[PDB]
Amino acid sequence: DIISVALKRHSTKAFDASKKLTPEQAEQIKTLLQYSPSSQNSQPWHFIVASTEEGKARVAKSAAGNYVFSERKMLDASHVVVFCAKTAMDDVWLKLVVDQEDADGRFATPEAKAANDKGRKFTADMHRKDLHDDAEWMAKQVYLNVGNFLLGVAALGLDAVPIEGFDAAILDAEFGLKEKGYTSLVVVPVGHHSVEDFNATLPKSRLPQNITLTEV
Amino acid sequence: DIISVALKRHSTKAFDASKKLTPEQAEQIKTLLQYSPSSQNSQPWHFIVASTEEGKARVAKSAAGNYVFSERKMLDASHVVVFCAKTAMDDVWLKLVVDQEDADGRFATPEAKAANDKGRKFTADMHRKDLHDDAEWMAKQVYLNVGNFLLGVAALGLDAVPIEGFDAAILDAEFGLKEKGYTSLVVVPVGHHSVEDFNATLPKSRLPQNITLTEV
Ligand SMILES: Cc1cc2nc3c(=O)[nH]c(=O)nc-3n(C[C@H](O)[C@H](O)[C@H](O)COP(=O)(O)O)c2cc1C
Ligand SMILES: Cc1cc2nc3c(=O)[nH]c(=O)nc-3n(C[C@H](O)[C@H](O)[C@H](O)COP(=O)(O)O)c2cc1C
Repeated sequence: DIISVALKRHSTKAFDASKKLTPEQAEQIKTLLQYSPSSQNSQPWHFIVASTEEGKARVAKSAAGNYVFSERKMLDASHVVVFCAKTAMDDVWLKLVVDQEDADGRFATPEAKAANDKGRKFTADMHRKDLHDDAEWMAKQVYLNVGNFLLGVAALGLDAVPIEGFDAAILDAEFGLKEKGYTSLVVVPVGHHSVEDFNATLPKSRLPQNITLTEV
Repeated sequence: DIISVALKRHSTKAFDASKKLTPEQAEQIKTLLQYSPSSQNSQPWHFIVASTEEGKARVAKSAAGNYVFSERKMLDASHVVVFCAKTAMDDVWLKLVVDQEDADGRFATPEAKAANDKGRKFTADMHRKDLHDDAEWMAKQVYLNVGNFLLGVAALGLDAVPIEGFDAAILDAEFGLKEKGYTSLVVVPVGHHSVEDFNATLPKSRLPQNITLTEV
């Protein structure tokens, strides 16, 4: 029951480092990252999946200064996903996407492929050339991916925590992201919570719908 | 299982106007909106859930003329959700959130409540004063909610499509959002697809993980 999943999931504050994802689960989480929807299927993202001691430690360099409380979550979880956005939308990426759709069998005719490409270029250009908000627009798609991911990992019976509390400059530098064309946005440790996870037992809290939700 | 859901769900291109959500389903989609996570539990959002014909017509006004194909989808779906972000994170809202957390029993002591409020204020202030990205930060939380929602509604057996193809200035004006401190970001019609939904039977397409995903 997905509503049950949504109501029971929580942000894990402490992970049991001994409780790893199964091999299948580790593939499932990668599938969830890949299959998120995004505007124009633009998929403007890269993921770093850290599963080794060394790899997790590299990500954990970002939990410095104001962000030290994030460090243990990054080290102790089984798998840690760094969600990254492209820093600019380029035509090469646009072509990549449409060619992949063609390879996958989405276009019956050259005309259909060309109309798809034109539409995607129009939208991408509106953001980059006119609104000058392509970096934000791409970042929004990445956050959508995060939302899909958190629900999906809960539905697999896995714990996770989304983290904005990290130093993206440190994380980008550690992985050479800027030169590759990406920037780190959200870190999501995934695994199984320990008995020290005080948030596992605390009540969920949300604003009432009478504040947030209008029916018409 | 949730991976089946992720692999089978799609953006619906055409809705069967006769197929309405059940009352239970209409409550469930509200539950999904409310229970999404967000940075600091800041919940910087408002939802407009249009289920009457008049209501849906008000939302569909935003697509008139320039977003014709969008317009039809918003009219035909059972329930149409407008995802809105706050335009500023005011201290009233910060207090609302922490007081709600208190009401729900998340704090053992006044000290714990005060530390929570201080933390949230610090984050909000960093975005507003230093990063100059508070509107974007809130908008990102709203996109995360959308991601959660799309997977959740698919897992309920419902069809949907996320839509950026609408005129947010028009939608904002129609509902007086600017003065209320909100702006429209994404519209999500929800219901059941019709036989005209050509996308229901097309293969999904995503870039290969060898492009988008690095393991370490
Ligand atoms: C984008 C995002 C960033 C977050 N950053 C952090 C963080 O740095 N550290 C942390 O412990 N919790 C973090 N949280 C967890 C939130 O506090 C949490 O989602 C919210 O209080 C709702 O509780 P729940 O996730 O248990 O439903 C983050 C949440 C989101 C969605
Ligand atoms: C934020 C967002 C905005 C979108 N806007 C539109 C839109 O205005 N019209 C439309 O037909 N599809 C829209 N799409 C659907 C995407 O094209 C679709 O998600 C993508 O091609 C992946 O296909 P799937 O959703 O079937 O998995 C949007 C998707 C997202 C995530």
